[PDB]
Amino acid sequence: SMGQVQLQESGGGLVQAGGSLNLSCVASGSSHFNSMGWYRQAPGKQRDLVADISNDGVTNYADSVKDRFTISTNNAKNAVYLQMNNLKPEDTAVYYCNAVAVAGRAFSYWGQGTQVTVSSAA
Amino acid sequence: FPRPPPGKPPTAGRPLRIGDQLVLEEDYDETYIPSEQEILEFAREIGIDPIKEPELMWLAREGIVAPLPGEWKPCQDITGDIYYFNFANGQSMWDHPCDEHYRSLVIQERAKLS
Repeated sequence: SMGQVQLQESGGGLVQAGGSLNLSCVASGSSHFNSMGWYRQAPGKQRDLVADISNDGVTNYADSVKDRFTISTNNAKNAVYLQMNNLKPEDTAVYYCNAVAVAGRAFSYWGQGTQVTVSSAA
Repeated sequence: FPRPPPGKPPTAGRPLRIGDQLVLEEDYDETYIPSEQEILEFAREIGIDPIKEPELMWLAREGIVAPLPGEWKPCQDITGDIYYFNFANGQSMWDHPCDEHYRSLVIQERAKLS
């Protein structure tokens, strides 16, 4: 191809504590990725893994999001998704999608980032 | 026991998890091909001017997908950064361990073509 693969994110927004949100990311082209993951970063903090998924469905979750977040892919649409239930204000961050392909060198691609804002409840 | 290099970076198929680190394994069922834009960027990273020295571009095409020698493996830290770990001696670096070699090949080939 001529242009690099681009990860287009969507689904960030505003929610009250306890509400639900959904993230989506679609990769341009028809590339096959070894790994796809979601990372998040609050200002002044390190970017941290939220959840990643291998090409055959094996998932890893951060301890703080297990049983609340769920990652899935539709490789036919070159898409990865993140379901987020019971959101807490500490989940507020810019969320980034990552896709990694390997051909000797590892090729790592990143989405533009979308912000999830969880306010306090009541 | 893979760990990323100190500090921040300077801007089968399934991965294998060791600790919180991810060892990225090659998938033999497909062949990833990087875009031309990436090949040009890699060309400039190893000293090629693609506009002025197109005759050197074949070295960027070979070097960009160069297999990792020995027991080097690409890894991913908990922040998502890519690094390379030598499972033979525990050495870690941010760059592809063949990039320096291809920088030197670019230099030799440039002189070979005057």
